[PDB]
Amino acid sequence: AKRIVEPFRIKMVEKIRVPSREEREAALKEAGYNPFLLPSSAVYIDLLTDSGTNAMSDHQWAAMITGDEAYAGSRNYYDLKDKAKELFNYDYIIPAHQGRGAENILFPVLLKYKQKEGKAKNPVFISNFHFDTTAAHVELNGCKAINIVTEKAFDSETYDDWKGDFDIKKLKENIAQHGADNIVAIVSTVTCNSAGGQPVSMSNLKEVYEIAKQHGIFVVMDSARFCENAYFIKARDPKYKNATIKEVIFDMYKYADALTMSAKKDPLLNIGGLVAIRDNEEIFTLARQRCVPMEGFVTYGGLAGRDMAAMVQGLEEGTEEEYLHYRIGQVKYLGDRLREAGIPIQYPTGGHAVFVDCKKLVPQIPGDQFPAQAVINALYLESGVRAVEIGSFLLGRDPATGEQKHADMEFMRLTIARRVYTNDHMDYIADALIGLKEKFATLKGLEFEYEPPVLRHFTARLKPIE
Amino acid sequence: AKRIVEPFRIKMVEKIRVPSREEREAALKEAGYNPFLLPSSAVYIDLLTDSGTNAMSDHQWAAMITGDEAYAGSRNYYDLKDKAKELFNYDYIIPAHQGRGAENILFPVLLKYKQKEGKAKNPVFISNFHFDTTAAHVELNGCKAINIVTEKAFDSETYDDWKGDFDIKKLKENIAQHGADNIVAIVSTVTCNSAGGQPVSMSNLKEVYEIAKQHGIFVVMDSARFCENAYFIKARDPKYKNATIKEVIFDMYKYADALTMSAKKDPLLNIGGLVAIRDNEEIFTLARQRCVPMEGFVTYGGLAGRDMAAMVQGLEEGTEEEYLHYRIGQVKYLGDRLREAGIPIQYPTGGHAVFVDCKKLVPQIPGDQFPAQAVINALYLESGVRAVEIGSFLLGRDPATGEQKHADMEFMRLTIARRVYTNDHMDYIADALIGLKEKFATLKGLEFEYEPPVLRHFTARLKPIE
Amino acid sequence: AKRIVEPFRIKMVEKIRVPSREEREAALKEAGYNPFLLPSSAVYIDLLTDSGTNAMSDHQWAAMITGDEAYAGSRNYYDLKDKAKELFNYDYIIPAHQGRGAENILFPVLLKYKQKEGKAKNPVFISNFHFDTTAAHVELNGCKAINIVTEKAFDSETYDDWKGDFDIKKLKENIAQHGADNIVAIVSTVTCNSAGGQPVSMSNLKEVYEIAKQHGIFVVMDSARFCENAYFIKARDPKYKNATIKEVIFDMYKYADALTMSAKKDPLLNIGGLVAIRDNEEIFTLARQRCVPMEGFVTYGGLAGRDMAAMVQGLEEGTEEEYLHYRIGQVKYLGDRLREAGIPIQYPTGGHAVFVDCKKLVPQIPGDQFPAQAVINALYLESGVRAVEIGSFLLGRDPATGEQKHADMEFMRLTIARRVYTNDHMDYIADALIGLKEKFATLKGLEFEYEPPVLRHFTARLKPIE
Amino acid sequence: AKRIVEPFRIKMVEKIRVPSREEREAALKEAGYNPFLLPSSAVYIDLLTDSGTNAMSDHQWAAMITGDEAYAGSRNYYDLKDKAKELFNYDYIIPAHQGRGAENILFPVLLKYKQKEGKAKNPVFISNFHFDTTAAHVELNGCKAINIVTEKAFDSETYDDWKGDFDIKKLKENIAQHGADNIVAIVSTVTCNSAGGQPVSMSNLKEVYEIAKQHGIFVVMDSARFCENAYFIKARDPKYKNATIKEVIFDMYKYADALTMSAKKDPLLNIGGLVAIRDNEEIFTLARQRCVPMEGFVTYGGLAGRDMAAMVQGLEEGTEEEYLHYRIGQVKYLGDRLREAGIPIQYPTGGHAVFVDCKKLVPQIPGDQFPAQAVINALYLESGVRAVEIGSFLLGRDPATGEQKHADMEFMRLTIARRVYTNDHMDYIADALIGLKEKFATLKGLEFEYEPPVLRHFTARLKPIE
Ligand SMILES: CC1=C(O)/C(=C\N=C(/C[C@@]2(O)C(=O)Nc3ccccc32)C(=O)O)C(COP(=O)(O)O)=CN1
Ligand SMILES: CC1=C(O)/C(=C\N=C(/C[C@@]2(O)C(=O)Nc3ccccc32)C(=O)O)C(COP(=O)(O)O)=CN1
Ligand SMILES: CC1=C(O)/C(=C\N=C(/C[C@@]2(O)C(=O)Nc3ccccc32)C(=O)O)C(COP(=O)(O)O)=CN1
Ligand SMILES: CC1=C(O)/C(=C\N=C(/C[C@@]2(O)C(=O)Nc3ccccc32)C(=O)O)C(COP(=O)(O)O)=CN1
Ligand SMILES: [K+]
Ligand SMILES: [K+]
Ligand SMILES: [K+]
Ligand SMILES: [K+]
Repeated sequence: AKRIVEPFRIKMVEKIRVPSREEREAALKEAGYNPFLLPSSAVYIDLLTDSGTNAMSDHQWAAMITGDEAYAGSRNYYDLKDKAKELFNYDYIIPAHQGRGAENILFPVLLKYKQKEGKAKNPVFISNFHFDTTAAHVELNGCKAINIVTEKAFDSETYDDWKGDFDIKKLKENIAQHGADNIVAIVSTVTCNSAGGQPVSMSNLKEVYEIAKQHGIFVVMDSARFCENAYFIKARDPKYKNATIKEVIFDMYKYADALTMSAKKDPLLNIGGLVAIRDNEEIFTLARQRCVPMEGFVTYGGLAGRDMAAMVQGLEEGTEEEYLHYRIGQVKYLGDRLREAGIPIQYPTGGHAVFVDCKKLVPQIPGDQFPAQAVINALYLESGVRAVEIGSFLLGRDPATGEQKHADMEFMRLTIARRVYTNDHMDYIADALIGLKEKFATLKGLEFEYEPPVLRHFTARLKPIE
Repeated sequence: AKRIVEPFRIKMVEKIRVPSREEREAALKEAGYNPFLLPSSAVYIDLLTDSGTNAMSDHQWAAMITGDEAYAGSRNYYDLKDKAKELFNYDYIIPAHQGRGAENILFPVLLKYKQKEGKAKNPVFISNFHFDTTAAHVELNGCKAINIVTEKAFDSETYDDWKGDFDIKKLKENIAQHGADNIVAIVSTVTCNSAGGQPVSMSNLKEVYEIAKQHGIFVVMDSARFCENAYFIKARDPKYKNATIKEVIFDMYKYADALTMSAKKDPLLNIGGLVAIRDNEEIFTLARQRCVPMEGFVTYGGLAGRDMAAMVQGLEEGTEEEYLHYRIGQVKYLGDRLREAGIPIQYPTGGHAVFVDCKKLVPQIPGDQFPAQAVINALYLESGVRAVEIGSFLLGRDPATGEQKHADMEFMRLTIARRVYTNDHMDYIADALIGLKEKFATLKGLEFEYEPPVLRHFTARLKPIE
Repeated sequence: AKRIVEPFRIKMVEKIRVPSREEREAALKEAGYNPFLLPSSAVYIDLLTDSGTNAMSDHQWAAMITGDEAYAGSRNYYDLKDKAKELFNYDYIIPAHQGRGAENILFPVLLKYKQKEGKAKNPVFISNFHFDTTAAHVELNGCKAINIVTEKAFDSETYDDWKGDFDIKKLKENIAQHGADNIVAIVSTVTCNSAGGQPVSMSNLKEVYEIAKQHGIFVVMDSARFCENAYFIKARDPKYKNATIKEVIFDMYKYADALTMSAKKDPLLNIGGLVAIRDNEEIFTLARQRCVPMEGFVTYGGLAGRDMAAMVQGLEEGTEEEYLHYRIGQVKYLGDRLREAGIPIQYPTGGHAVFVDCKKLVPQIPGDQFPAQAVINALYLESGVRAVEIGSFLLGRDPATGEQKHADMEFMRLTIARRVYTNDHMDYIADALIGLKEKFATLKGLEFEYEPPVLRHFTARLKPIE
Repeated sequence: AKRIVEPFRIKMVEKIRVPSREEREAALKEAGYNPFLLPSSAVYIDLLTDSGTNAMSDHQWAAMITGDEAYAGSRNYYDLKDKAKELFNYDYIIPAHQGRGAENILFPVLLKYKQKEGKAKNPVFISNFHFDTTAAHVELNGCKAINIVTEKAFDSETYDDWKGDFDIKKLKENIAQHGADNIVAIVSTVTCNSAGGQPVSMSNLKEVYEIAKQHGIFVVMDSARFCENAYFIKARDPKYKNATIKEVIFDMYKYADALTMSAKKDPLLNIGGLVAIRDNEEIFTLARQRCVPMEGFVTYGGLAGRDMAAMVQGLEEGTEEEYLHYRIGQVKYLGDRLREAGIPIQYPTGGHAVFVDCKKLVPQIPGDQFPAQAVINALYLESGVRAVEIGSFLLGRDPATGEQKHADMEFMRLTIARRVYTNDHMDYIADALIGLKEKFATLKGLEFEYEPPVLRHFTARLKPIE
């Protein structure tokens, strides 16, 4: 395992503490064995998400201080519009308060646009993988969320350069089965969070856009982690070995028509989202009409002006190759430390997190009893580290069936916030999980005490099966 | 006209400038003669809204700096929960990214809950007045937005203590005509923004709640400007003459079952909203379930932790009577200067803005030609001051009939942000509008070039009728 | 009295509070009848000084948080160096923690340089007027501080354009009485703080520099309030009517060899000082060697990097004419309010304060009993406003005689911080002093209880004479 | 080598870059071969000092935002006075702008206080080791700075618990040779910066103070790194095995009569100093009288109010044992890395820096040619890391004879700012120095091209002896 040095130094700190063992068992029982319902004071190292937990730079905080809080026509809206034209070559922007606000603006608009000519009678969205809020909005509007990631992603131990690729054969077959008139949009998620933060090659993005253009289908790039995807393209595609990250990004977005971005990820923010549209003014105008009731006025979209200002600076900082090398290198370090102790992970590691394969760690727990969540409650009670489940729990139920959606992967996600923790924090995380090696076969399983009908893993209360 | 000194001193300033005459004219031509589409660099003193443009305290900024950005269980969430129990005596909270986000959480939940037993086939909301995003969410869910403000609000120059009161006769008549089973909720807006920021009395709120309780109708307090309402109750109600502001607030919220609040108004913020529920845990649970896909996890709701921290501090400062006396006194000063120079305004002034009655200022322009937007565009080209219209433009159209909603009031709103402008800024505003007295009769209305189907006045472009 | 509108708006506030009469009488008795020993919590509007109490912009705060805290070679040091070459055309800078730190760097070095040549056997400094720490440092190094302001500054109610001017006749007479070999340096104080913040004309600056260069006499421009001086030269000298503020400043500093600046005044800071030398690399090197033991390393000189960062931005903002017009106009507004009620002041008012002539207000109290302090303790006890004395109390004793220095002016200084208070605060201040007209003839002098031998007026405790 | 994890996480970052070898060589040549004259833009990792380069907490920044900037009686001044009563049991404080500002306040006052009644005719100060600026102020006031560190500090490789102790025998010898009447004060530097940041035992401080009280000698605690001293006492003295850090600090300061503190070190600040006095109100009053002309008014002392607020919070954080364990453990980690590779260091490592024994590393260079400054310049050209010399160069010359002061030590100080660099930065520094093994013997010393007479090493320009 190779440690990489920060291409920065620390300017401001916040204290963390280790709760006692007795505090963690009391708090986890009060939280219904769902770590989402734990207070942050009961958590030591928080690995629940990399969304909104990143450490900003001094330049970002300065941008916030001079941010323009005007209600209409803020100076930072025009800055954000210029930055999107620079990075993606897109001509239209609509800020949003975060990623699921961006999707709530754009996806209902695309569905109504597809219905203008009586089409979308049985509407579907096709993605390499819809993450949980993305699929939830697809389903909220009466559509089906179809995931066609390459089957290589389901083989954890088997290395592959692009475990986030669309299955091209499945794309053409889904287009054939449903019909181009039923596919409201194709959503390319970069990186593929559900596959393990695994990247999509430039050729896969290029071929998906060509097949979608052949059939007149709209393509949306889910751009939460597009810089980490761009970094992997430069690292693994020989064509881009000598290109800059901004050149990789600029070629990526030639293969989409619009983007929904959670700026709480690669732009290194605590809050923020973005819609951008390449050149379709009619879809832009319709998306603006929905932004107003749902998010806010079209030049702030539910964000304070200081946050747009921080987004303009974060969009720049998130593309710096030397930061990307350290960030993804750090995730790789935690992964190599866990692999060297024989703990199975999605190999190679992605950009933002290490995903532990809990199918292999605890095969006595059937997927419907959430094996990964068993390892999570175990890791927390042992160490004070809080992680999240990316498996049957998060996947929830089929809105049409009512039964469990089939899980091909049962991951425990060690999500790493950007510029927040050091490799010494990583050593605590790795050593903590490694210490449970003689206790995995003892882990039990979980059953619902209260289950929400949508996005159940966020607030469901669980009961141990013992 | 009585000037009231600031109960604070300035700690940080932000530069503003007067753009030239030819810059403003080109800008308004560029903005489709809609001030909303102007850039802030074309605006000198910005009176477009009191929402999100407030100036925070050093204590608020300090609270942001120690804000807890944790994804789940933020320390500042529990502070906000405690704060809402202190102010309102309400047991459950859900943060939202702003007011319309909070309405999107609760209003669809109340509609579904009311229909749980096959009832509410013709669902309606009843309010003294729904503001535009409030009525928009009522109508986006397929309900009718009924407004029954007191007739005394329609008599601008005639003083009345409570121009935001419900029409108790129209309330009982509407419960009879529609049936309690079709009334999803009664929404008490404090202060009544549409009537001119005019207050609702305690006994009016008390009687509406008791009427609703008799028929089992859920009551929501739209609480954007609830402190300004509490101040007026203390000033004008002899029952609360010797009571604290917080004692008045505690009583107000005995006459509701929940609130939706835009924290960008009286809590002195640049972003933020809040849902609070008194004691119905079932409504709270369903509202949580809708918060996750639309806004964020239930302990931040689309806000950074720093913004929840500011809200806890802002909720305290906004109740300070010394600040409230100065704030509402600054609004009263601006209106008195105009009223003394013969300019018709909603008398008495509201808490957050002076409302110039343009029907009596420009009688030549019919209501359907938006008489107040003529006065606003005239004021802007003259002084670099940008105002907003509250009349037929903002009312929009009846969604079922598709035609202009009848406007009883044609206001130009000079909206004053909290703790941002001095009384010398107020003198600049007043002198500008006074200098246009010889040109009012020459102004003409404006027709539509581009009209959105919902919330038109935000992005619509206008053609001045020559 | 004419109110001038702020060329900015408020971005952050700080709460102020009126202490009860009981709190003020107890506090002033506890403070030894010296308001300097009062706590800030016992003060309402603080008019003690305009030094270090100014409100910064959002740009200054933004500069601070990206400030470079490096011990040596901070990026902001070079920004500060370039700024002084832009503004003053000076080629060397040495930061200092504030004004008296800058004098301590340069004045002892000026004395040693003159002595290295066998001169300064009976050394003296000559100024239009040394302020108290300036005069104290000259005296601390064994020199006499001679003040030769124009006698027109002693006729307070008689208008004059340049009540800070040197007396060219006294300058020539002192050069002949002492000899150029005894004059260590001439210090030009702009604006002349002791004369009432009154300006020095360009031609007066030009004549003094030419007289000194004739005799090989080093000229230091004491520059705490150089921007306010530049404003008065543009306002009152026909040669500079169409010049910019920076063109006026650039000419001002052709008439000095160096400057000592308290940046806590016109550069709008809460801390900070500056030494800048025109082209004498020898004086620079000697001053660097004294900076190290007394202030810090030569590239920060007792300032954090963030404060040097705020100085680069504040230096620019301090020169802006629209700001200088409002600030100086606010001082005049307070003066005209007091004048219109018959209160005698140094007329015209200076750039940073209104100086109430207590020699004309309480003639029953002899100057040796500090009549201005009598008016001050009375104003504070009546209203919570804290002012400061500028007369025999501040003048102190002559080091040679040990007796009271002859005072030609007894002033109560109502010192106004920049961008902190509004004209409504000015109204409260004026109304408070006006309310004392009947009690002036009954006020009583003060006697020393404890008297420091240097700068007594800061920490001395006084007894009201019975 | 044992890595200790941070008891905090990163909240804000500042970018750092590695300059090209081309830039570095030009930068050092431009800087007269003195790294002090390097711009920070030519430095990668800056180990020049731990003074004022630390990283503050979010609580410290929040304290700055609400700092009270009042000129007299700032709320933060009283919080500081209370904090010093809490920590040290001292009744009087005077804030100072940094460490040498505190020395300039107190050392002249101690000299004049001792010279009452015509004694102290040959004044001396005695310390375990006066640091450079401390000895400079002793000598600037015409005194001798006698340094009597224990002989065990001169054996770098041989471990000792208390290498900063006073040589008690030499203290008694110097009291007899000079007489108790000529000793102005004994200065107890904790930790002993010159000995390598090495601690002073509690029994050493006790016996020094008791000996001083027998002779009526005043004792000043130089307190820049007093928390790091307090940690070592608890780590190494069995009597304080179960004591809190605050109990150790409270005991340490029973053995002084006053302190001079550079709050730029253990209080975790970027600027700030402090004088505190146990109970001598006469010294307090005399020291205040000097504070006013030299630093500023007594309640701020050349600091902004925000900086006093940060000091109140830093004085608490700097005592936290869990932070001290990490901080000193990190310095120890860098030392072990060097020691394991054969690099001679002062063993054991002290609190704030690794001191490399260059008397053993480059034996071919004599002390007159500054061997450590050749290793420093070589390390900078090799890697971009900037360190500082603590040997013959910093030692300077004897004021009485004018020749090089005899140096027992030739240290290259790798100085570690607090909470700024991760252990992966420590690895970079380590490998960079280890890679210079085959070049040490090849280096040669330096000679003066420009030498200042006071504190020469800050601004001297050197020439490499070829
Ligand atoms: C690819 C994509 C996302 O990964 C994505 C957000 N992912 C998150 C944040 C999140 O709350 C979530 O949504 N699900 C989930 C599951 C477990 C923990 C935390 C979370 C994440 O931690 O992986 C969004 C939504 O953006 P948004 O949060 O700004 O509204 C859209 N697209
Ligand atoms: C009583 C109530 C509100 O007054 C209210 C908001 N009022 C606003 C903000 C607003 O954008 C708007 O909505 N319409 C409108 C019309 C003209 C200018 C600006 C605006 C206002 O300035 O008048 C909300 C929604 O809150 P939200 O903005 O945080 O989402 C809910 N209830
Ligand atoms: C022309 C000039 C100055 O006016 C000046 C400072 N003036 C001050 C600040 C001051 O503390 C003071 O010194 N005396 C005094 C008397 C009453 C109240 C407050 C004060 C002021 O309020 O007028 C300096 C010193 O600079 P410094 O404060 O940064 O050290 C040098 N030159
Ligand atoms: C024990 C003690 C100190 O160590 C101490 C300061 N030490 C510093 C800062 C310093 O500039 C220095 O003075 N010499 C020196 C030598 C090399 C690099 C940097 C420096 C340090 O990095 O070691 C002070 C003075 O305090 P001050 O800096 O706030 O004025 C007093 N006592
Ligand atoms: K967050
Ligand atoms: K805003
Ligand atoms: K200050
Ligand atoms: K610093």
